[PDB]
Amino acid sequence: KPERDGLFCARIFGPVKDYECLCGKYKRLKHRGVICEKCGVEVTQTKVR
Amino acid sequence: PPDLRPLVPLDGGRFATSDLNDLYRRVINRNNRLKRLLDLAAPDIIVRN
Amino acid sequence: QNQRIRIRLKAFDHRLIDQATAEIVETAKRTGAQVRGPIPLPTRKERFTVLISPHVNDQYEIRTHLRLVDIVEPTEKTVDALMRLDLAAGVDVQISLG
Amino acid sequence: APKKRWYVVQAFSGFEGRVATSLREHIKLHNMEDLFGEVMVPTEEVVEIRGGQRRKSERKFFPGYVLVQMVMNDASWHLVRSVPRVMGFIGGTSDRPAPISDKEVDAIMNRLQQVGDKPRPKTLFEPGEMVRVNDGPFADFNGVVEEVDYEKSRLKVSVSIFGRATPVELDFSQVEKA
Amino acid sequence: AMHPMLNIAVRAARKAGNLIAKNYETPDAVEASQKGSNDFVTNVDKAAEAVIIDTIRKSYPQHTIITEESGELEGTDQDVQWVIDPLDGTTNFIKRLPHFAVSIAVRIKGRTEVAVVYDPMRNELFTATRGQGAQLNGYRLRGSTARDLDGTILATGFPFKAKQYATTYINIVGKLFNECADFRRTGSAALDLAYVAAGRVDGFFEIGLRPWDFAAGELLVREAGGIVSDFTGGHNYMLTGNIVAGNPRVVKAMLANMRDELSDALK
Amino acid sequence: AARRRARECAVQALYSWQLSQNDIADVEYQFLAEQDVKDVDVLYFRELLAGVATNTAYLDGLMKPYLSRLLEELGQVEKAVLRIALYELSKRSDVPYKVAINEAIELAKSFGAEDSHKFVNGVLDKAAPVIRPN
Ligand SMILES: [Mg+2]
Ligand SMILES: [Zn+2]
Repeated sequence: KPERDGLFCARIFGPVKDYECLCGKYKRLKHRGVICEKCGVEVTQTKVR
Repeated sequence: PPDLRPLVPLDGGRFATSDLNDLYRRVINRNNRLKRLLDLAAPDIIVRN
Repeated sequence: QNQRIRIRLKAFDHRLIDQATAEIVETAKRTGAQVRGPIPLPTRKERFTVLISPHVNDQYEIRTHLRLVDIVEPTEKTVDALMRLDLAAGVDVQISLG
Repeated sequence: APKKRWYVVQAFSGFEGRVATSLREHIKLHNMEDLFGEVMVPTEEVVEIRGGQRRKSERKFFPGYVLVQMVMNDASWHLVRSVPRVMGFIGGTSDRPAPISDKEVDAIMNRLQQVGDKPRPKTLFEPGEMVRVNDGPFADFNGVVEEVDYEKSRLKVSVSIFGRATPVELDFSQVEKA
Repeated sequence: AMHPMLNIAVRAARKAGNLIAKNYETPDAVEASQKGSNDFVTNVDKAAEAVIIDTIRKSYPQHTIITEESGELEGTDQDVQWVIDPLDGTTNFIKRLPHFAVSIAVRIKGRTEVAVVYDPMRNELFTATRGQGAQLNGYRLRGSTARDLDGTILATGFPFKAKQYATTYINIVGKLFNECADFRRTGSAALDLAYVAAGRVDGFFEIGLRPWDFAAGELLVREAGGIVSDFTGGHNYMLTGNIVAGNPRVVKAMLANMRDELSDALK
Repeated sequence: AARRRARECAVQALYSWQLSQNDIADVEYQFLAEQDVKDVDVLYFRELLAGVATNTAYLDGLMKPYLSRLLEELGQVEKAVLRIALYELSKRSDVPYKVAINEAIELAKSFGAEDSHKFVNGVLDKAAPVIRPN
């Protein structure tokens, strides 16, 4: 998994998997756009990385 | 961005560490070290070097 | 597990202090927790003052009661019922674990 | 009356200790203790009882360098450059190094008194960060540290018990991340 | 996780906002108490300020605090400053207009480190921390996507306390109105900055702002992809109370547009 | 300090006893475990632990028609304090009315509910008959 505050930190760049939070709190296209609160990463398409 | 400097793995835990990642590791390491010295009473010649 | 689950309880009310203490020691003696004594340390004077729109230019010292109860047996259901069973407001519930 | 000043030489990544050793050894070799006072490698001993590293941990004031009480002379210069693994004389122009100031020595030694006096566990805590609890009484709960204490070391931490948030006096030994 | 100081600040802001909202439904108790030239300071401002300061003192009895009312309360550790506006746009509150916010920012070594603004009415919480970005109730904030002056919405405040520059300001206003789309005038520089961070306004500018008002927004827009500057691109704004901010291209266009009309007093 | 005040050194125990409802021996056990009290003669500690004998009821039975209010409504602090003060003279016979009642009034000020002394003194006039050779 990409390490927080690292050269691949999902929080700083984006989710590794499309529309899937890093901590697994969301896996649905509906919830697109809300950052998580357990790992703190926006939920979008992976393209943003 | 993390995409354009990817860290592609191999059949095992062998990752193609692209030079960009390594240079970034080096420079960020120097930066962290130098900051930690700056707060820690900063011996002048040492912070200079 | 660890012993000193020791709850001190300040307040200015009395009867609800008794209610909360009785309920707490109930949970203790019911969940297998070896309760120690409530041991109400001497009631203390505590200074107030009217910090509102005053009289144009009203308790100021109160007998705050203190129940210093201790529980030394933290089973699972102990913490379960504790965080479950609630307490009235108007009580200072600074607890210690150790 | 040659007063040996204090100079600094660059060590390598993970070599500092054996570098200081070899330095003293070569001093004894040329018997030049009169020219080389003391080779100083300041360090720190951060002590945590659990959390992976346990009961101790060894930090340094600053890596890659070594502090010496040498006296300036070309002989001593090559005597330090004729050692296994060092860089040049950290300082001004090479072959004419810059001794560090006496105030530097005094401040660094006050630092050493401070660190060696109190074993101070770093990776410290800040009032306002959230953190879980790995301890039996409050396993895997999570609240916010409302006050950090060091001597008592008992983490005044507000957590949710019986609805109303309340402080708790759990010790460092059971804290989670941060 | 989360930034600690940010967390304690947002707790303070929640408490303060709840107090303000609770008092908002009894206009017979909060009176108009003016301080300067139409800068009211009602008692509710004092109460919210005291609440915030109390909540802070629990976790930092040593941090020096700054407030428009109590000036500067020194602390035993004055390397870190807490700038507060318990209420922004006092006028909007006295008219009971439901658009205002409390602003709390924390500077470290002079550079602003964290900031929060809280509107209780709409219940919106703009948080921002350097090195992590800006959030609006969980959404990232990348400001307006504008790259010109057409179709752009410009939020602004008027120097209704430094009316000497009025003409000057109005002058530039006219110039701006020849290129922009529409204006916005809400009455709370903190909330306007916040909107800039949310892209709800394509930019913002103002003259005569106290140093304890943009400190909670300048970091907001900065970590929101936008930028701030004085009316000339420098950084004397922290002293001139003259701010212009927005996404970079719009800021460039606005500066190149304003530099001529500008009265050399502000330069 | 030691002899008389001994009572209020361990009324806590009583309180805790009347709240814990466990073995009085273990009650005094945990109490002495709580702190090392030196203002109490250990003989009076043994008296306080002896204050469990069933005449407790009887001494409130002593005033059972001589009550201004109910019994459970009298707080656990007042319950314990009055019960041991009457255990002095209803089963133990330590001192006369004036002495023991001056005790029961002075050594409940750091525990009473800001008015306890008025009612305990008004109802304790039953302490006059219980030792009529005053
Ligand atoms: Mg204000
Ligand atoms: Zn997550």
